[PDB]
Amino acid sequence: SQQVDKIKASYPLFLDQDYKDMLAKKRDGFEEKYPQDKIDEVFQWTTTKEYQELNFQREALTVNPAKACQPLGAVLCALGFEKTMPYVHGSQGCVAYFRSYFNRHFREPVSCVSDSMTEDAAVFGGQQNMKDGLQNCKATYKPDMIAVSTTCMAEVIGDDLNAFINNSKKEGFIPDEFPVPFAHTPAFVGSHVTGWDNMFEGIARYFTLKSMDDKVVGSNKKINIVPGFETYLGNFRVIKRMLSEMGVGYSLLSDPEEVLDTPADGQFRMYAGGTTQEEMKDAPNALNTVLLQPWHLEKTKKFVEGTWKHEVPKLNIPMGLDWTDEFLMKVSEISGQPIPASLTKERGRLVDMMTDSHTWLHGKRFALWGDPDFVMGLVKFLLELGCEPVHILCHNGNKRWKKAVDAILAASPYGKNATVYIGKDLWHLRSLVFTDKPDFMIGNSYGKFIQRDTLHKGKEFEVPLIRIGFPIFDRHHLHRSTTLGYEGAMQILTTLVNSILERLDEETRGMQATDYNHDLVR
Amino acid sequence: SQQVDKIKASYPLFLDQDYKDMLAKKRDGFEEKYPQDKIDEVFQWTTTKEYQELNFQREALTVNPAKACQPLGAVLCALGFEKTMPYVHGSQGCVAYFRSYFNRHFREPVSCVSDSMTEDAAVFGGQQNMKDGLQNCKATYKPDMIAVSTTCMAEVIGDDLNAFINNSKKEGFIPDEFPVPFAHTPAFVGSHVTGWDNMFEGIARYFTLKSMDDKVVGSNKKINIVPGFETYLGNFRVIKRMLSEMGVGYSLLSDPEEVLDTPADGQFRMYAGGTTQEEMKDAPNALNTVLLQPWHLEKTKKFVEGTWKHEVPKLNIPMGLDWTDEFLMKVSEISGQPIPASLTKERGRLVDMMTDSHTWLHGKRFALWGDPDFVMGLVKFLLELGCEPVHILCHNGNKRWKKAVDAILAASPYGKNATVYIGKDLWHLRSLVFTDKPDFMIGNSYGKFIQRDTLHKGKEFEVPLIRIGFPIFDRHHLHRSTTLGYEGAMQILTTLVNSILERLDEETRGMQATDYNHDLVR
Amino acid sequence: SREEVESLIQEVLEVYPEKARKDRNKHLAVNDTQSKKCIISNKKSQPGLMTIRGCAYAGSKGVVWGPIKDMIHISHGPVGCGQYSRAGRRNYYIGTTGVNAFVTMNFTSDFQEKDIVFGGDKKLAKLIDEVETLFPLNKGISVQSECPIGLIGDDIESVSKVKGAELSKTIVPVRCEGFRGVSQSLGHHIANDAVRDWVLGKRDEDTTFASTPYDVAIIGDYNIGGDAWSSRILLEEMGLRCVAQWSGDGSISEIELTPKVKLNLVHCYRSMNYISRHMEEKYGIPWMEYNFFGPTKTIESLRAIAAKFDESIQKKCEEVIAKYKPEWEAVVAKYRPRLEGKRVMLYIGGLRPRHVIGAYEDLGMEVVGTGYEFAHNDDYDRTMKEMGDSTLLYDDVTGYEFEEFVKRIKPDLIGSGIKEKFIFQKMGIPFREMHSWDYSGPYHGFDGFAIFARDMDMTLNNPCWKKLQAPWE
Amino acid sequence: SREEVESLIQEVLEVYPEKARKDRNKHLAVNKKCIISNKKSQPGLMTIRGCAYAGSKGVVWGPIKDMIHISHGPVGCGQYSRAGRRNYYIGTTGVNAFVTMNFTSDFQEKDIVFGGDKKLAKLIDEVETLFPLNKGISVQSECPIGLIGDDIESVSKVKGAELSKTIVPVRCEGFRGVSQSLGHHIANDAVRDWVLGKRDEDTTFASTPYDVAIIGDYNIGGDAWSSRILLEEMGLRCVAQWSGDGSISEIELTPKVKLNLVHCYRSMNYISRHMEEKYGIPWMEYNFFGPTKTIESLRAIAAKFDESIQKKCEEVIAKYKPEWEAVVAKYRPRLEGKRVMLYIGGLRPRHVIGAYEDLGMEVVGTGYEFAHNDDYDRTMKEMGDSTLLYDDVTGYEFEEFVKRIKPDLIGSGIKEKFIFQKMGIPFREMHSWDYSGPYHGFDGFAIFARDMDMTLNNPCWKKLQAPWE
Ligand code: ICS
Ligand code: ICS
Ligand SMILES: [Fe+3]
Ligand SMILES: [Fe+3]
Ligand code: NA
Ligand code: NA
Repeated sequence: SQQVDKIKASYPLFLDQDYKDMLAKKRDGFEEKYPQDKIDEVFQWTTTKEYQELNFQREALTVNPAKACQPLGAVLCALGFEKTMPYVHGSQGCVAYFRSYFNRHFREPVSCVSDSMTEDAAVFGGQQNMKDGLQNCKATYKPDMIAVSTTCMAEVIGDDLNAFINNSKKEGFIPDEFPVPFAHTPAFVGSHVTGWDNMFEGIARYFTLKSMDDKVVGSNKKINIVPGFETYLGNFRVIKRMLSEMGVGYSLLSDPEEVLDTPADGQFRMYAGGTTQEEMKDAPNALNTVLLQPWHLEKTKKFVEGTWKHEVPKLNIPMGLDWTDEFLMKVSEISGQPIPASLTKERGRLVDMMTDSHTWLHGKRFALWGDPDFVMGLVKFLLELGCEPVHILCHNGNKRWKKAVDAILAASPYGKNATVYIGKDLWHLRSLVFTDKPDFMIGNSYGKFIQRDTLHKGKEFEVPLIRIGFPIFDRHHLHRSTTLGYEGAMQILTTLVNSILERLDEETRGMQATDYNHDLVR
Repeated sequence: SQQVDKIKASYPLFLDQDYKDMLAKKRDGFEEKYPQDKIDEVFQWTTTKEYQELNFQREALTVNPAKACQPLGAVLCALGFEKTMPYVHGSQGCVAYFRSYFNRHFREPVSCVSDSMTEDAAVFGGQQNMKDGLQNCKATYKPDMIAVSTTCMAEVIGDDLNAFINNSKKEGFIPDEFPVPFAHTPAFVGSHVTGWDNMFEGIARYFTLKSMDDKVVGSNKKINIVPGFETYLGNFRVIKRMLSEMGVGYSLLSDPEEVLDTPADGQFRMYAGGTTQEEMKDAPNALNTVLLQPWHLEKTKKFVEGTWKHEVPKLNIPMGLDWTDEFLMKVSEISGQPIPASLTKERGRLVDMMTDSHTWLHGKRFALWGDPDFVMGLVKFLLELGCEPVHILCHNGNKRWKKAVDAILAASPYGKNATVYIGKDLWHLRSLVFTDKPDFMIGNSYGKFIQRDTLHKGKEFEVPLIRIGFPIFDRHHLHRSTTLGYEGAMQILTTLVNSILERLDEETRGMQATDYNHDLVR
Repeated sequence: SREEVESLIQEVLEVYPEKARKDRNKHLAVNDTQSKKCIISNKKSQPGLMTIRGCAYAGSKGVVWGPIKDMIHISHGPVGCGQYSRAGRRNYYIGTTGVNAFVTMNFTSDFQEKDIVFGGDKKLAKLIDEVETLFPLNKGISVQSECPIGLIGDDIESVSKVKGAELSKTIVPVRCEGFRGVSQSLGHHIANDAVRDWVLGKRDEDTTFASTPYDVAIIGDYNIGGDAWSSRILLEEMGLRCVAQWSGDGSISEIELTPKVKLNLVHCYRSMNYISRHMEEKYGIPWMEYNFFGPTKTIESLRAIAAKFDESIQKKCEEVIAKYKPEWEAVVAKYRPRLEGKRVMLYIGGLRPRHVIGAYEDLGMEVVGTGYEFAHNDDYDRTMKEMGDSTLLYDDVTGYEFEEFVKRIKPDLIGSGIKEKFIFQKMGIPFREMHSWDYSGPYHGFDGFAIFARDMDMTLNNPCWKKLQAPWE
Repeated sequence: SREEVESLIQEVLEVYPEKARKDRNKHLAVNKKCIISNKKSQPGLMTIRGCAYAGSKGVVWGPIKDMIHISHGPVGCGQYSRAGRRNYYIGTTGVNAFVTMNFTSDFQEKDIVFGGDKKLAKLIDEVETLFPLNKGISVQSECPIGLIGDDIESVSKVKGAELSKTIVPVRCEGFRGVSQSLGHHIANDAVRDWVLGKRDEDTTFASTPYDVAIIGDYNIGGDAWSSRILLEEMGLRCVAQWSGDGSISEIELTPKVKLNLVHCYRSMNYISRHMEEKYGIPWMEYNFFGPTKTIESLRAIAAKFDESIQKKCEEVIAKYKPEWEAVVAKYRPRLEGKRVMLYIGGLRPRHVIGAYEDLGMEVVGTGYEFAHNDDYDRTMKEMGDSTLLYDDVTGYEFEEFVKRIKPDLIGSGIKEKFIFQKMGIPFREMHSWDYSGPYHGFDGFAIFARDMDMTLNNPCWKKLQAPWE
């Protein structure tokens, strides 16, 4: 039933007595449910060390992954270029999912197309899809550029992306001068971030490999900045803001912050901002190229060093206090520009915030997951704050990275109870947070089911989630935040300190039970 | 007892059994405590409409005020001037309290002094305190200026500040050229925002009243901005950022954002930044003066109109969409600068955010409190978002203000269930949220004790707090936030939408009970 | 409108190249009885034109099998498909996730290139065993193939027989490779056939279930936001016994019991008419379509369903009608005035483009355009009657097409999916999500109609829509 | 070195005018006939000191949990002191306890003109209808009450008799005294004249030979609950706690006890002296900061009783030994050699010195806001040779002493904290314990050690210097 002055949605409508009894009758009549004492028993078992051993013995089953497939990153890389359309050679279902996955994180239109390969294309490949693809997309959505990646069907049947595109130009479906950079992006290798790297290196070479005789390192007095797979719009904006404040000439290669943030003003803008094809042609004339997320930009690096001849500096992601510092000093050297007063003050304001909040941050234990550059940033800054990163899980991480993180962990007292897991997923993480309970998790929305399971064991066992990362689907507008730079650090610090205080407020709200400690001043 | 590898603080230390039995022994033996069922009975009763009628019949007793004394704002105003020491003529206790109340909100040093009047000054007056206090202040802390207000002691006995200062210059304690603006700031009149107005008019008079002869409205092609009592560093910055984006020459008269945010770099800076004595002396040559918080700047307005001959525009506080638009359009007419594209875009992003979050905000019911301009700005923005400001409380409001708020509410479908209360306190508000339960409160840290009371009645009766205002003592760094302009509106919208989604997550985390509606996507 | 509609259609198609303009023209029509004379459908998508459609894996894993709560469903392939579709569909269920229900989890074989090379069949059998030690209370296993499984010649049907026999478990192979068919639609048929061959027969001999003359099954209600619980409760207040819910909140045992029922209630024709035809041939059980969207359609469907039984169910039907009548009339009285006259364009998948029309009309709105992503001609035959004359019909609408139609027609509200939402919000047009219900609902039944009406009202009349244009212009 | 310290004091006093320079010179020393104390503050110099209202309402009366305390006067005073002091209690705030509420008469000009006494009587009645389970009312006078000639004692008597309720008038006006100090004395006298005697004729309380009252522990952080536990494991019976987590009834039973355990001499020695005069109850000072002082205290307290209590004392000492030695084992290495400059109120600048030394730290400078020369006499014995002593320190002075001495750790108040963090000196709050605590007893020593360590060795301090500076 409903009272029209207070309509109830599914929660709490289905808690009304009549619904609760129906569901009881449904279950007892026809579901053949396992008894509740057997369910509680199996649940208790799934929180135990014995279950964790079996769990970590898995080799063929993956449960709750913390990664996506390569072409999701190829899309986001190409969305970063001016009036370019992401185009994914293969089956159309993948594009429907890429679009959706990004619509719900950014809450924004995300344009991508497919050439709708099907059963028949399996037999003789997708050449005709591509010819008609490019012509149709070009005529209909009017891009200056179309950037091509592949779904797993395309990869497996062995389509030649280079040959099909050329033939589409030879057969006159698209103008020859029309740019169609491309990359192979197979879902069964690496992850969404790899697809970013592969697509980036695709577009760098398209605009550059054949034109190098003309180029002179440093002649354009700018610094190239390659950001990688990046889902926070404040991360593009902080980088641009700090370089401008120091007066460094920079080209940010792959810049989606305009297209993922258009204004609602009566009209739908398919394309906006982005790296010009021209900044790409002239990128080899820069002083150097800085890779903001080196641990998923290996292929790009080999190209900018091999072909552009840049001496790419060994910089970590500029997260937290030390790595931001080192990034600015490296930029200062390359460019000849001093670090200005405004950034020196902002550093000192971050350090001040660290001094004001250290007593609530000290010894707080964290389980955390994500992509490898972002997770090692978090590890580094958490250590700088005096927090203990206990569980560090990177599903798409590798041995070489894990060694770097373990080196970082050993250079600090706060990393000594910490362990790094590569190749493990969120069902492994579930066990770790039951058997070796941290105080919080830091991660993406999928961690809400781990929080829920831990509460089911008890309120004393609950591990509250702090949403940082990708994707974030159950809160609005966090995609606008920042995690890099002194600003990003100020944001992460504020968010952790207040998660801690909010949790403490909740545990001490009980009147005449725990409220002796419900302090007005914390 | 304590285990050295996991030390316990008061929470949860005192929940150990032996402490538990000791507290029960203490109570039963010696407290003569009313029995628990009587305590329950009185608590229940304090939640009822009957209790609420008694509560609103109060007229001598105030319980949990939502306001402070005038001299607290005279201090904050004076802190906004360059190398200025705030100086409170009267008793030292008040200054100890001002300093700690601000220290705890801004987590920064707060410089202010007293002239330590005691019992023997009550009988013969504080003339000697003023003579010694200024000479000691000026020699020890070396301010370029000293700004004098009063403790309620100094007011009651009738000290003449104009006279005592003139004597101090005549008798050579401070130079004659040394600026010593002054203002009476009686604690038993108005509130802390009245002190801000009083002090500000004080300083303006000191630097301009006798010097009008040469002044020409408009000659300096600038707009003066008077901010009023402001405890968000973000609100100074957004105002300056938007006027610089528009290319508008502007003089922010009283600007503390530097003194309240000095870097931690190895040295203490008592003074930093602030409105220059040159700026105040030149202020009459502005085209006009804008008052950001008109409802506590009545006295300033009269002086700027009366002596400066500025035609102060009728603007609301620039909070929310409609009022930020009115502010920028007024600024544009006065200055002749067109509103730039960057700001038109930011507006469009604010509307986008509202359009992406309307489903979750719509009809959500709030209680809120604070200073008059701040509260009507909150009210306005809730109405634009489709929320219902049910209980609006302004302890330091007045009948004229209430009539302006009641008109705003009447102009909107979402004001139909809203009532505005002036001269009521947070013990009154506590009854309103028992008897006419909102979904949330928006206020300062004192509302945390109402949330606590609501939960004791029951988890279905809990009203969760959203901390916006002053003071905020139990979370860190929120003083860095923004609440004016589009930026501020985007911050508030984000906080509100995500506080609604945090609450729904908590209500639906119960495994097999409510987690049918624990959606990954919201 | 009539000649202006057929005009509009020709202006939009002017942009395309020749081959696609001539295909797309056959998938746009203006309404005036047999769709095989008006519009063509269920045909492949024109490459590169930004269709909304998904794949057969979405159709089988995402829509048909994934909701079945006490089975574990393996996404067999690379890590992409299972991730993008984890918990993106709100097929609600009661259960203890990770212990005895598993709908919002993502089980997957995470194919690497080695598995592409040697085959993933030995990986599958190893993963079936790990599933067994770690999730001991699962009641069966489905293996939903992703694009690569077929293309490399694996044989999941043999892994299923052998592992199924070895452990005495149901393991259902489903060959829902994304490249099969043209849309989610084939996913529905592949999945239905998989249920027939591997599940539905499991109790043909068994007769230990006690039947009654009033046993029914709800077929194709995936309980979005509880939509199907809002339907069951009415059916049981009418005297009936819902022995099974396919697949919203459905248990594998409820599916094995459906051949015992006396009548198959089919909400989503498109996705489940296959299995319903089969259950009529083999078991003799009749089926009918129904529509619980809005009180007019809901009332008509109760009365039609009670007419298949005796008086007592017919008596109870009238008692249900009269109980809830004051409730939806209070809903109408409150929201019809705020929504009457407003014009809606719909673009959804296979059923709602026609089935929700009655609930808009009950609030006094007018559906001026609708379209389906992957419907068949029998869906369009049913739609012709629900739509008014000279309304615009569009099949597998492209992104350009939908944007250009909306600019000319200027609906007051658009109802479509996530990929379309932020497009029209930017343009200033109230949008409501008609798949996820915009995280609201249910919309089925009387209790659902109060929520639908409150939802359409809150979005259409929200203050944000008056603010799109800065006062300086 | 003594003379290197004696020239730091002279160099700093060079900035002052002559009147203030000659007065400040007597309030700074390198260690009775050594330093002056408890004098009026020099105008203009930014002292840390509060008023007699803070010392009466904020420290002595406020914690008493079942009474309602009225801030009589304008809104400011009660508002700044709402919940700022962590005097912990067990209770149901708003019905039977009221510590973190702010009751006030909210004086407007009308009351400054016609008086506030009719308003006060109306407020008493309103408090009675809205808070039925209160067990008494206190009225705490802000600066204006005295100065306009109100008569709160008459209102208190008249209304008290009318309603049969304890209503305690307190003239703690902020202009009286020179500091919080006078507020302590005024508050004690108020207790004496209006509460303490309520049960002089009553004889139904069942005594024992082990009864005891804790005097002057305000239960900051729980400090006094972690002291009660030890006293009671020793076999004693703590009949009352003053004023932390205290109830009026516990106050009224204090004259029935065998011994008064004074923690805070400064704030409560007044009442203790009175209970010895009138009721014959001896008193003694004790110190529960750190294990050395807590052991030495337990043993001295136990010695005022029989062999039974003396045994149990040794069972308590031996129970907790493994725990505090573990604390030292873990934290003395991380904190040994570090120097500390302290500035607090009336007691902790000397009482906490034993705890620092147990962790191997050296207190090189200490001082009080409002101590008397009897407090300083006690301090001489606790402080080392040639350390620095400062009374009613000025902001300028405390900043300048810190710059030359360069302590490793400073402990003072909120008004000082952010100043030195900026300078990059580890700072720990030694009034509010920085929201941590308790620090008294053995349980509190574990927290105190954990807290000095986390701050002194925190990674943040290594970062104040930009690598390009
Ligand atoms: S199953 Fe179909 S597209 Fe019939 S695949 Fe699709 S939960 Fe749609 S119009 Mo998402 S044929 Fe259901 C549908 Fe309708 S997933 Fe839901 S909304 S009634
Ligand atoms: S009462 Fe005194 S200033 Fe003895 S007024 Fe002050 S809770 Fe201090 S050094 Mo705040 S004589 Fe207590 C004190 Fe010491 S408030 Fe606390 S910390 S032990
Ligand atoms: Fe958006
Ligand atoms: Fe600070
Ligand atoms: Na796919
Ligand atoms: Na005062």
